[PDB]
Amino acid sequence: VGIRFCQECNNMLYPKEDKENRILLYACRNCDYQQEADNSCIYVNKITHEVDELTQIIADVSQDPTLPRTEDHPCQKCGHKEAVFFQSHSARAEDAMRLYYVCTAPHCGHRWTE
Amino acid sequence: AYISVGSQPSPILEFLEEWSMENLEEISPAAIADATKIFVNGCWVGIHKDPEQLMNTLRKLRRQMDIIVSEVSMIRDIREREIRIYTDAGRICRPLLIVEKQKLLLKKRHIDQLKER
Amino acid sequence: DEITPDLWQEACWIVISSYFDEKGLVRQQLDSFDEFIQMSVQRIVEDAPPIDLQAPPRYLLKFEQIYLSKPTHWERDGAPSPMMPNEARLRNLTYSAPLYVDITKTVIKEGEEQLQTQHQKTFIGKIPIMLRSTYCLLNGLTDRDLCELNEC
Amino acid sequence: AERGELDLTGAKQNTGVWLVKVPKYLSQQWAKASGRGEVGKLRIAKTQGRTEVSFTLNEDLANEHPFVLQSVGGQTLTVFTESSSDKLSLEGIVVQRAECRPAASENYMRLKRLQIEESSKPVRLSQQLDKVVT
Amino acid sequence: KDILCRLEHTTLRKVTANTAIYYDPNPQSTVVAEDQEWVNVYYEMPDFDVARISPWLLRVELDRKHMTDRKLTMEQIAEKINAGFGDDLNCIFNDDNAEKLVLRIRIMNSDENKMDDDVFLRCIESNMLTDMTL
Amino acid sequence: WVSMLARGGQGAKKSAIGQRIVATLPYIKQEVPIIIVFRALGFVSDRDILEHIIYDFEDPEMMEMVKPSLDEAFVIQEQNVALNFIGSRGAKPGVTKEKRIKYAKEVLQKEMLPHVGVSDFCETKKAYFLGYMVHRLLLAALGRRELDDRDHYGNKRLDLAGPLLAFLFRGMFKNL
Amino acid sequence: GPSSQNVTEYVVRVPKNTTKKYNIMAFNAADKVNFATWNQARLERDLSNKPEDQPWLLRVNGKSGRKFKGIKKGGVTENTSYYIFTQCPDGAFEAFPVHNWYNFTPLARHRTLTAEEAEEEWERRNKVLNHFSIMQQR
Ligand SMILES: [Zn+2]
Ligand SMILES: [Zn+2]
Repeated sequence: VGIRFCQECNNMLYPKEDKENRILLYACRNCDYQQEADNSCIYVNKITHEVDELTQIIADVSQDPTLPRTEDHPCQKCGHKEAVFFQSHSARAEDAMRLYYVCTAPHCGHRWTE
Repeated sequence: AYISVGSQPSPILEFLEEWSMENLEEISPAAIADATKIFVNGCWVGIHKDPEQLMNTLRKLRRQMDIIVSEVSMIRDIREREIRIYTDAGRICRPLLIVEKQKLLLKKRHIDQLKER
Repeated sequence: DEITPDLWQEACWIVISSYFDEKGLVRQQLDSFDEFIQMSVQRIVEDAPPIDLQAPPRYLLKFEQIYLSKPTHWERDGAPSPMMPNEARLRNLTYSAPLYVDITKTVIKEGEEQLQTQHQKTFIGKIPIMLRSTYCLLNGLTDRDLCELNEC
Repeated sequence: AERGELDLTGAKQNTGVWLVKVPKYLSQQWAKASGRGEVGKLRIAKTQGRTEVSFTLNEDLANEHPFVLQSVGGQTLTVFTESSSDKLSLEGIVVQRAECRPAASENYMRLKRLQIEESSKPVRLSQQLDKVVT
Repeated sequence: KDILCRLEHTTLRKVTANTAIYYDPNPQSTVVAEDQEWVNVYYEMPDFDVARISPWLLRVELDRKHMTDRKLTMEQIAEKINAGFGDDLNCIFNDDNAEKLVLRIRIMNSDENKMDDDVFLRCIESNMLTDMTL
Repeated sequence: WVSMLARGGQGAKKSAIGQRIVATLPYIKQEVPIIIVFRALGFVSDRDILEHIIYDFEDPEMMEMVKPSLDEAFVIQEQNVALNFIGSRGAKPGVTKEKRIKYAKEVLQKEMLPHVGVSDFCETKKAYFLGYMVHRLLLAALGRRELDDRDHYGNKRLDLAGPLLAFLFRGMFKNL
Repeated sequence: GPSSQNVTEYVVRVPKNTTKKYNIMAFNAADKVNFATWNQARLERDLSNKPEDQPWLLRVNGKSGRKFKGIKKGGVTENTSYYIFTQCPDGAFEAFPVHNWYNFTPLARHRTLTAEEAEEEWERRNKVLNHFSIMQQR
């Protein structure tokens, strides 16, 4: 799943196997450089791709004046009463009406979903 | 509605350089992720690590008409970590009353002064 | 102090009145034209590369500064006169202002001698003038003055 | 030993230098002094768990400049010089980055307004003629 | 509803949670303990693959909800994949009791015994997800 | 224009790699792969090009989006080779390679993203902006950013008499 | 100790003119440069154009070491300045303006497909198979 570049010419490293050792290797095309593979997973394709939207949220959104603010959902970390909530509005979800809360307290960008 | 006539972005660019904005030619690409891109008239000028302070400063300057003229647009896309500044002609704008702390900055003294226009 | 709701309706239309007392209703037209004459025309002339001739003597031409006079009309006898907008409407004239530019001509004759002459205010054409713009004759005329010119 | 060879003695000495960006007025004042021999003094105050860096403008030069440090891990900056004798040399490696900011909040903008006015002084614009050129 | 399922097109992508490709050199200790629990059972007395087996592995995780909605069975999917590709690929799947539905896919042993062995498995992955009809 | 090819095309190689990004530069008949344009700018190593397109390598979803584009331009691994490739499609055929490279540099220097810069030292500035365009395209494809609305008047300008007249005057003064 | 409340003050000196101009050399952090291995270094102007208005070319340890190409920074510091502070025995800081800013990017040293040969690989527009094998032929 990870992406690596050869230390020689900083080009994309692609997977390759060695029959003699039967161990996964990452080899650079234009460089002939080789590296020992530690992940063992060439790639993972997520059809559902249920990526946690909380990671995608930016804590700075609390500074948006147009986002609604609720005092009924205190921050779980710092306990601040005021919080700003919004919807994902991210494509490829095929369904999105749940609210994502972000603590409005400065220096506490805590984010959660009820 | 008013249509902006346009003005030079030079004063804004100079102020941004004076302010704590890192030039695009001097930074490393790794620093762009956390910082917010600064666009002036569609040209990516640099990045800033304190967008909230910069926007407050920019808004203060435009309201005081110090370095930023009235018809200059300052847009901060908080989600996209971008600050877009526009100075060119053809932008449609309208005058709006400023509100701070749920209070109009327009007070009775302004109305009284206008009454004797 | 603070505008109470009982006085907001009067207060807001005092604000709107002052806006139109200043801006008017065709401000976008006039401001755009004023910028073109005041800034764009000069910038376009300044941005133009100097004309270099070489075919030996070398001639350089640089267009320095732009001048614009009042909208003028020339009688068949050649006498200039200010062109009132009403005269332009009646006599089917074009409301245009003469355009002049300062041109500096420097010649290098390969003899290590440079001769520089400036042709101040060289006529380069006529720019149609938007009415009631900063460069229009009606600009800065009181309503009484406009009536004397048969202008509404 | 060759003309194109670059001296690396400074790097071998692990020489440390600081990269600082300064405003125009501070540089302009230094240029105005023309290098008399002194333009100010840099003061560094280190606390139990914090460090403070500031620069003081010379009183004669005028007739505070707090310094904000920046992380250097984002880039590796080294200084190289080209001597007039055509002998390139590496002065050293930058070990800290800082920025100089003014102390004035609002009154500073007045200086900028003049500076913007000075910058716009040579911006020529069309002139209006009372009479048609004859 | 039985007629509805028999008509509405269902490709592998619909009931597939995710697909991953691992090198998987040793089939016994394939990737992680989760596969170890049931992969051995197939490999205690394996058939039609004792000769050889491709190194690269294509692991498919199937959504339980989507499978239940269309009343699809893992054996049927394996037969469908087997029918489409014949003996070109070897399909190993876990029992339905396990909370996670898995389906290990590899390439024929005869080929193991020209494009590439990992890129080709990638082509099959996309081919099975969209073109293959369940 | 920076465009991502549709997935409609069916193939073992096309389907596996995904969708590739191509750039429609001015004065070029045919679409140019995006990674070639970055090579022509002076960024050869994949790490360097991706640093201008992807600002966070920790995100794997965006990295996989540019992989098909890297493979498309794998043949071109030098700036001069990339410049020749763009010049080959130029407005006029290049008699010799030197003319092609010079023409390609001419287009990139001034005809491509002129607002970013029109000088010879603006390659880094154009690489960042071109990477931002690719980055913007990836966000749209990934669904992380909504597609822009043509009807939005934020994305609109009104040409009044001034800009209109100035456009005419530039042509007339050049004629003069 | 004294470090908990240490206070230091140093003077600033700005010499009028210096015999040697000061420039800035920048390397990417991901490049992982190592000055210890820099046994030899050669810095010469590039010859691609064929002087002061051309990019620089940096060569380290001859052909064996990594080769970097320098490019002058396009941006102009008309409203900004850059200075370098160097420690000296006298203890008074010295500020030297930077004449120019240059960015150096490493150059790969391996068989690169020629432009004429790249045309041949263009026929395999997307029909390319086993991308690894392409460089084996070269
Ligand atoms: Zn390599
Ligand atoms: Zn909180």
